[PDB]
Amino acid sequence: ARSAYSYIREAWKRPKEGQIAELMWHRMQEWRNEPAVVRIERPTRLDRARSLGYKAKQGIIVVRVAIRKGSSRRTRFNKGRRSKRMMVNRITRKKNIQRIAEERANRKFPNLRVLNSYSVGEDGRHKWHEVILIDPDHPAIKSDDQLSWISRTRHRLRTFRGLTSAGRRCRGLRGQGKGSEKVRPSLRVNGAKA
Amino acid sequence: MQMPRRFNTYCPHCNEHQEHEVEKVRSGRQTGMKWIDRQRERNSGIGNDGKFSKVPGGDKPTKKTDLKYRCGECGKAHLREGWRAGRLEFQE
Amino acid sequence: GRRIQGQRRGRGTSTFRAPSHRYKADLEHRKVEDGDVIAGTVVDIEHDPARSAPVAAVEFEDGDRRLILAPEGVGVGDELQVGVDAEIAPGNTLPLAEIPEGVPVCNVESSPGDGGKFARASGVNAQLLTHDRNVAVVKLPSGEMKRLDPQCRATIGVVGGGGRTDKPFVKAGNKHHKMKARGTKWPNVRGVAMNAVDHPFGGGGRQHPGKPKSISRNAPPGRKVGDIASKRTGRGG
RNA sequence: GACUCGUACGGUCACUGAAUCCUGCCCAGUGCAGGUAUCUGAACACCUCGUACAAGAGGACGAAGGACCUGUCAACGGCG
RNA sequence: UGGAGCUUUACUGCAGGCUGUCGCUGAGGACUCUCACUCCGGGAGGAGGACACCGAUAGCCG
Ligand SMILES: [Cl-]
Ligand SMILES: [Cl-]
Ligand SMILES: [Mg+2]
Ligand SMILES: [Mg+2]
Ligand SMILES: [Mg+2]
Ligand SMILES: [Mg+2]
Ligand SMILES: [Mg+2]
Ligand SMILES: [Mg+2]
Ligand SMILES: [Mg+2]
Ligand SMILES: [Mg+2]
Ligand SMILES: [Mg+2]
Ligand code: NA
Ligand code: NA
Ligand code: NA
Ligand code: NA
Ligand SMILES: [Sr+2]
Ligand SMILES: [Sr+2]
Ligand SMILES: [Sr+2]
Ligand SMILES: [Sr+2]
Ligand SMILES: [Sr+2]
Ligand SMILES: [Sr+2]
Ligand SMILES: [Sr+2]
Ligand SMILES: [Sr+2]
Ligand SMILES: [Sr+2]
Ligand SMILES: [Sr+2]
Repeated sequence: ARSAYSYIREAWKRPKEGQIAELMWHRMQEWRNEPAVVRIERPTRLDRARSLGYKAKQGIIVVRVAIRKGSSRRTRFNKGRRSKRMMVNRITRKKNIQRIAEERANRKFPNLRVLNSYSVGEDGRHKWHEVILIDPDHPAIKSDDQLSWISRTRHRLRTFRGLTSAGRRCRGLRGQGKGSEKVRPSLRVNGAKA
Repeated sequence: MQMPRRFNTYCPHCNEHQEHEVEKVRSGRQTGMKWIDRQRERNSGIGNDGKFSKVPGGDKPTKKTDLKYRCGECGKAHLREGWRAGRLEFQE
Repeated sequence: GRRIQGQRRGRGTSTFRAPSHRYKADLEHRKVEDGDVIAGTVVDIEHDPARSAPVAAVEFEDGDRRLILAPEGVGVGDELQVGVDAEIAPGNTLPLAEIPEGVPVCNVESSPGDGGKFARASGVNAQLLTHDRNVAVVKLPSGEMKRLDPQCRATIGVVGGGGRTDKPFVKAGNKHHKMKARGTKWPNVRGVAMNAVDHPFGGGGRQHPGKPKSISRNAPPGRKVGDIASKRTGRGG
């Protein structure tokens, strides 16, 4: 039979419909009067969290992060530039808001490592994503069969090197075949053309 | 100069002389779905667009006749080289 | 070219800032819990650096000592009041509603509680005209009919220092001394006397703007100089 | 964020350059501003055609702007 | 078929301003309302209000 989780999932397929639409109208008012990075006791989207790797266990932290919507906040050139480079308004950054949110979340917790993240809506100017973070130095995590891999020294700051879920999709690594020529095994390796 | 709307002449299709009818070629509309159309969209962006930033040139003092010679029998038409003509009026 | 002077202004450097560390006090109205019952005594009269106008120091009952935007006529010993039940006399502060139509007021709030925004310069004053349960019409020093919330507080009377403008500076030195007390870069070099690189009207063998002086309002900073969005110019006609 | 512990007797932007006698005519062009029946005027949505869909073609509507009208020279300038 | 500074109704573009449209954004060609959002107030509350601000795009000026 359907799980209780499938219902949280179902509701979030259309966040502006039904009860949740009402719930969002509520919450966002509070979210707006909140910080840039706020630690929360429980994932807003349980199904998503558990699905991304979450666990009701010690050393597991969740945090909502707000980020401005829109293109890049770019400064206009202060020296000579050919027409092609005099651009300012339409320039967008190569990193998506969600990746930006994971990074800000991670700075707040210099000791935790990002395990994954997901969005929890947006208003006309913000964008909120909840970030699952893990404490690599806490046992109960070390001794955990599902997460202990994130304790490896190789995973120190995995987000800043784009080893996150969102990181890898953004990097163009989702496809194993056509179109991932200049993408895999890394952007930098392909002369940065992806 | 003036020119007869109809007159006998070689029809390359029937392969024999027939009475053709001359018509000035009317421009056909564009679909906007040609490669060049798609390239203008693909290659235009911030700053100058190279060739797509250029604009339609000038004109010559006199243009060459641009006509279609349609055969009165099989109904098909053929084109011919044109000759400069300040004006071209048909008779009848 | 180089940024024009009006652009150097914005960066807010020392040259363009006002000598705030030398200024006395914003003269925003005192706040009253309610039911008025707030009176004080004028302990002294002082010179307001920022406004070249006198201002009064008041000692209120609850022991609060503050400088007040003084109207003409306030003298030491006098007793001022602030609140709804305040007596309608010069120097008192009350909602535009409690003020009888036809009375000259000053230091008028734009929004109830802001502490006054309008009519605070020397000798000026706003004339209260119409009353109501929804709006109080005030006539501002510019001659504009302003519609204000009748709950907006104001002071009765005209601001002290009237006629300050009647006397000429006579010499540059006098001007100099006042300027040295405001957030203003002085003296002024006419743009038309500058190099083309420094201002729109610069350059040219002989001084004269090289364009008409009436600039569009959508002109970008750096280009917007001269007669901004002028509806007309000259005196003729 | 400066202006601003500022509020039109303010302070911003410009021209002229103490006092004295004065400062004529011109709004056609350009500039600014206001107005505007009608004309024109983009995208989204809408309608038609096309496409089992899409590209695309056309339509209706029509913002500021322009055409048009008016104001203005101690606006740019002009007074043969 | 050198460089730079400056000019402009040179060519091409880029900021900036104005204006429409989509999102934020809700209830009953024009209107009322409150609940988001905005501003004022120490606070209670007051003013405004689906506009504005902000994000995106389009036309004009530049
Ligand atoms: Cl990390
Ligand atoms: Cl002065
Ligand atoms: Mg197992
Ligand atoms: Mg003067
Ligand atoms: Mg000067
Ligand atoms: Mg010089
Ligand atoms: Mg020189
Ligand atoms: Mg210049
Ligand atoms: Mg001179
Ligand atoms: Mg001159
Ligand atoms: Mg050069
Ligand atoms: Na960290
Ligand atoms: Na690429
Ligand atoms: Na004229
Ligand atoms: Na140079
Ligand atoms: Sr580190
Ligand atoms: Sr492209
Ligand atoms: Sr372009
Ligand atoms: Sr020619
Ligand atoms: Sr104030
Ligand atoms: Sr205050
Ligand atoms: Sr000049
Ligand atoms: Sr005159
Ligand atoms: Sr003189
Ligand atoms: Sr004119």
